[PDB]
Amino acid sequence: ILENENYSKNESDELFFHLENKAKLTREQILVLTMSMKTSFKNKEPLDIKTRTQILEANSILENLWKLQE
Amino acid sequence: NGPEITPEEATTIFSVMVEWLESRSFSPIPFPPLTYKNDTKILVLALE
Amino acid sequence: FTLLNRLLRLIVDPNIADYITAKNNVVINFKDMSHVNKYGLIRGLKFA
Amino acid sequence: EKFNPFEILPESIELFRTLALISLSETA
Repeated sequence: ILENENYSKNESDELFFHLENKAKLTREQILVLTMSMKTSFKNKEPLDIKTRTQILEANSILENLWKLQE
Repeated sequence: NGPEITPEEATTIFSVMVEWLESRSFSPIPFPPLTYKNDTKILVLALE
Repeated sequence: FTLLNRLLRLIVDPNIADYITAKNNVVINFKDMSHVNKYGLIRGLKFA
Repeated sequence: EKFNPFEILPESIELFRTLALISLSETA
Protein backbone atom coordinates (compact mmCIF):
# COMPACT_ATOMS: atom_id res chain seq x y z
CA ILE A 1 0.00 0.00 0.00
CA LEU A 2 2.69 2.46 1.01
CA GLU A 3 4.76 2.12 -2.16
CA ASN A 4 1.73 2.45 -4.46
CA GLU A 5 2.13 5.43 -6.78
CA ASN A 6 -1.63 5.99 -7.02
CA TYR A 7 -2.13 6.98 -3.38
CA SER A 8 1.08 9.01 -3.38
CA LYS A 9 -0.41 12.09 -5.08
CA ASN A 10 -1.25 13.75 -1.75
CA GLU A 11 -4.12 14.62 0.62
CA SER A 12 -5.78 11.28 -0.10
CA ASP A 13 -7.83 9.79 2.70
CA GLU A 14 -7.72 6.61 0.60
CA LEU A 15 -4.58 5.61 2.52
CA PHE A 16 -6.33 5.15 5.86
CA PHE A 17 -9.19 3.22 4.28
CA HIS A 18 -6.96 0.82 2.35
CA LEU A 19 -4.96 0.36 5.53
CA GLU A 20 -8.09 -0.52 7.52
CA ASN A 21 -9.79 -2.51 4.75
CA LYS A 22 -6.85 -4.14 2.94
CA ALA A 23 -4.17 -4.97 5.55
CA LYS A 24 -6.17 -5.50 8.72
CA LEU A 25 -5.33 -2.90 11.36
CA THR A 26 -6.89 -1.05 14.27
CA ARG A 27 -7.07 2.70 14.81
CA GLU A 28 -4.26 2.67 17.37
CA GLN A 29 -2.06 1.28 14.59
CA ILE A 30 -3.22 3.81 11.99
CA LEU A 31 -2.26 6.71 14.26
CA VAL A 32 1.26 5.30 14.67
CA LEU A 33 1.58 4.99 10.89
CA THR A 34 0.55 8.63 10.55
CA MET A 35 2.90 10.15 13.11
CA SER A 36 5.82 7.83 12.37
CA MET A 37 5.09 8.38 8.69
CA LYS A 38 5.75 12.06 9.38
CA THR A 39 8.87 11.63 11.52
CA SER A 40 10.68 8.82 9.65
CA PHE A 41 9.02 8.05 6.31
CA LYS A 42 10.27 10.18 3.41
CA ASN A 43 8.48 10.83 0.11
CA LYS A 44 11.34 12.85 -1.44
CA GLU A 45 12.80 9.99 -3.48
CA PRO A 46 10.66 7.12 -4.81
CA LEU A 47 12.38 3.76 -4.88
CA ASP A 48 14.41 2.39 -7.77
CA ILE A 49 12.94 -0.22 -10.10
CA LYS A 50 15.36 -2.80 -8.67
CA THR A 51 14.12 -2.56 -5.08
CA ARG A 52 10.53 -2.43 -6.32
CA THR A 53 10.97 -5.70 -8.21
CA GLN A 54 12.70 -7.29 -5.21
CA ILE A 55 9.99 -6.02 -2.84
CA LEU A 56 7.14 -7.31 -4.99
CA GLU A 57 8.86 -10.68 -5.33
CA ALA A 58 9.20 -10.93 -1.54
CA ASN A 59 5.60 -9.89 -0.81
CA SER A 60 4.52 -12.56 -3.29
CA ILE A 61 6.28 -15.48 -1.60
CA LEU A 62 5.53 -14.27 1.92
CA GLU A 63 1.83 -13.90 1.19
CA ASN A 64 1.90 -17.32 -0.48
CA LEU A 65 3.76 -19.03 2.38
CA TRP A 66 1.31 -17.51 4.86
CA LYS A 67 -1.53 -18.91 2.76
CA LEU A 68 0.08 -22.36 2.85
CA GLN A 69 0.60 -22.28 6.62
CA GLU A 70 -3.05 -21.28 6.97
CA ASN B 1 -15.60 3.58 20.87
CA GLY B 2 -11.80 3.54 21.10
CA PRO B 3 -9.74 6.72 20.82
CA GLU B 4 -11.62 9.76 19.56
CA ILE B 5 -8.65 11.48 17.88
CA THR B 6 -8.86 9.69 14.47
CA PRO B 7 -5.88 9.71 12.09
CA GLU B 8 -6.84 12.74 10.00
CA GLU B 9 -6.97 14.92 13.11
CA ALA B 10 -3.83 13.41 14.64
CA THR B 11 -2.04 14.29 11.42
CA THR B 12 -2.95 17.97 11.69
CA ILE B 13 -1.88 17.98 15.35
CA PHE B 14 1.43 16.22 14.83
CA SER B 15 2.60 18.37 11.90
CA VAL B 16 2.25 21.43 14.13
CA MET B 17 4.68 20.11 16.73
CA VAL B 18 7.05 18.75 14.08
CA GLU B 19 7.18 22.13 12.36
CA TRP B 20 7.45 24.01 15.65
CA LEU B 21 10.39 21.98 16.92
CA GLU B 22 12.15 21.98 13.56
CA SER B 23 11.65 25.73 13.19
CA ARG B 24 12.95 26.20 16.73
CA SER B 25 15.98 23.99 15.93
CA PHE B 26 15.44 22.00 19.11
CA SER B 27 17.71 19.15 20.14
CA PRO B 28 15.81 16.31 21.87
CA ILE B 29 16.43 15.63 25.55
CA PRO B 30 18.80 12.66 25.92
CA PHE B 31 18.75 9.93 28.45
CA PRO B 32 20.62 10.76 31.69
CA PRO B 33 24.12 9.31 31.42
CA LEU B 34 25.70 6.93 33.90
CA THR B 35 28.51 9.48 34.30
CA TYR B 36 26.83 12.86 34.68
CA LYS B 37 27.92 16.12 36.28
CA ASN B 38 24.73 17.29 37.98
CA ASP B 39 23.40 13.89 39.12
CA THR B 40 24.18 14.70 42.74
CA LYS B 41 22.70 18.19 42.38
CA ILE B 42 19.60 16.65 40.81
CA LEU B 43 19.24 13.98 43.52
CA VAL B 44 19.43 16.57 46.30
CA LEU B 45 16.78 18.86 44.80
CA ALA B 46 14.63 15.82 44.13
CA LEU B 47 14.93 14.08 47.49
CA GLU B 48 14.52 17.15 49.68
CA PHE C 1 -1.42 8.34 25.22
CA THR C 2 -1.09 6.98 21.67
CA LEU C 3 -0.58 10.65 20.82
CA LEU C 4 1.62 11.28 23.88
CA ASN C 5 4.22 8.62 23.19
CA ARG C 6 4.79 10.19 19.78
CA LEU C 7 4.77 13.82 20.92
CA LEU C 8 7.21 12.76 23.64
CA ARG C 9 9.50 10.85 21.28
CA LEU C 10 9.75 14.19 19.50
CA ILE C 11 10.96 15.96 22.64
CA VAL C 12 12.65 13.06 24.49
CA ASP C 13 14.60 9.77 23.84
CA PRO C 14 12.09 6.90 23.62
CA ASN C 15 12.96 5.06 26.85
CA ILE C 16 11.76 7.98 28.97
CA ALA C 17 8.69 8.44 26.76
CA ASP C 18 7.73 4.79 27.23
CA TYR C 19 8.21 4.99 30.99
CA ILE C 20 6.06 8.13 31.13
CA THR C 21 3.39 6.50 28.97
CA ALA C 22 3.14 3.19 30.82
CA LYS C 23 3.43 4.82 34.25
CA ASN C 24 0.01 6.37 33.74
CA ASN C 25 -1.96 3.13 33.32
CA VAL C 26 -1.19 1.61 36.72
CA VAL C 27 -4.42 0.56 38.47
CA ILE C 28 -6.48 2.94 40.60
CA ASN C 29 -7.96 1.81 43.92
CA PHE C 30 -10.28 3.54 46.37
CA LYS C 31 -11.43 1.05 49.00
CA ASP C 32 -13.64 -1.38 47.08
CA MET C 33 -13.46 0.32 43.69
CA SER C 34 -10.66 -0.36 41.21
CA HIS C 35 -10.14 0.71 37.59
CA VAL C 36 -7.18 0.72 35.23
CA ASN C 37 -6.50 4.19 33.86
CA LYS C 38 -6.56 3.94 30.07
CA TYR C 39 -7.63 7.43 29.03
CA GLY C 40 -7.05 10.42 31.30
CA LEU C 41 -3.86 11.67 32.89
CA ILE C 42 -2.95 11.08 36.52
CA ARG C 43 -1.77 14.48 37.68
CA GLY C 44 -0.62 13.15 41.05
CA LEU C 45 2.66 12.13 39.43
CA LYS C 46 5.69 14.33 39.90
CA PHE C 47 6.37 14.68 36.17
CA ALA C 48 2.70 15.27 35.29
CA GLU D 1 0.22 -41.96 -1.33
CA LYS D 2 3.33 -42.26 -3.50
CA PHE D 3 2.59 -39.17 -5.59
CA ASN D 4 1.90 -37.22 -2.39
CA PRO D 5 5.14 -38.39 -0.69
CA PHE D 6 6.92 -37.44 -3.91
CA GLU D 7 5.54 -33.91 -3.77
CA ILE D 8 6.54 -33.88 -0.10
CA LEU D 9 10.08 -35.00 -0.98
CA PRO D 10 10.59 -32.04 -3.33
CA GLU D 11 8.93 -29.75 -0.80
CA SER D 12 11.30 -30.48 2.09
CA ILE D 13 14.48 -30.28 0.02
CA GLU D 14 13.03 -27.20 -1.69
CA LEU D 15 12.37 -25.42 1.61
CA PHE D 16 15.69 -26.46 3.15
CA ARG D 17 17.32 -25.17 -0.03
CA THR D 18 15.38 -21.92 0.45
CA LEU D 19 16.76 -21.54 3.99
CA ALA D 20 20.23 -21.39 2.38
CA LEU D 21 19.43 -18.14 0.54
CA ILE D 22 21.59 -15.82 2.68
CA SER D 23 17.59 -14.94 -6.12
CA LEU D 24 15.46 -15.20 -9.26
CA SER D 25 15.98 -18.97 -9.50
CA GLU D 26 15.03 -19.63 -5.87
CA THR D 27 12.26 -17.07 -6.42
CA ALA D 28 10.64 -19.01 -9.26
